[PDB]
Amino acid sequence: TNDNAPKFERPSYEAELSENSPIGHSVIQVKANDSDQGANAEIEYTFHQAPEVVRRLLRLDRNTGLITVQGPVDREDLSTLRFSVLAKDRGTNPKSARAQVVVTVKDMNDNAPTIEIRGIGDVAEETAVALVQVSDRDEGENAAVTCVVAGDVPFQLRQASEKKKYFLQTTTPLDDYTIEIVAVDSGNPPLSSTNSLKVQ
Ligand SMILES: [Ca+2]
Ligand SMILES: [Ca+2]
Ligand SMILES: [Ca+2]
Ligand SMILES: [Ca+2]
Repeated sequence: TNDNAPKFERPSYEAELSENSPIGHSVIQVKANDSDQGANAEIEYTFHQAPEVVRRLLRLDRNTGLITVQGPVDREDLSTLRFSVLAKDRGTNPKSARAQVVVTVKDMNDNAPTIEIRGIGDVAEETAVALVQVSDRDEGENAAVTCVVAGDVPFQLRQASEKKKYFLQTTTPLDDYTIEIVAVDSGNPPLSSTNSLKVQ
């Protein structure tokens, strides 16, 4: 008869996993142990109680305790996957044991900075003429954006001090102009977008 509980090799498991990992990719391996012999020591791993998301993104091998990728991890959609692995042997009285598991989703530079523009209408030098707002959905460096007017044109950007906002203003006056704004991450590889604009 079934004398022992299964026992995880660790009460709790931490893990890092970069978003957009390929399907099939190994995430982590869990192991439990039964001092017993026979079926009374034959462990199945299962997480039927795990959140829909976890079950949607991850596959847990019933026999080995290998968690591998089966869906699209988006750090931008969900940044941490926390759940619990159940291990029970095959006694007819099947003694169980439970280990909790945390996967922190690592950021990838998968998001090009976005730049939204609205106008304000001799004209004075240093005069604000548009509102430019810039935002990158990524994290840290991958969202450290650099924004500049492409060309040689008598306009430049100036920050509304410390979603980043900027005044597109005047560098000298006169008395009509197309103006291209350029945005670039400080992540590797960096991504980039532009937005044209006709002064009004
Ligand atoms: Ca047992
Ligand atoms: Ca993403
Ligand atoms: Ca990202
Ligand atoms: Ca980015």
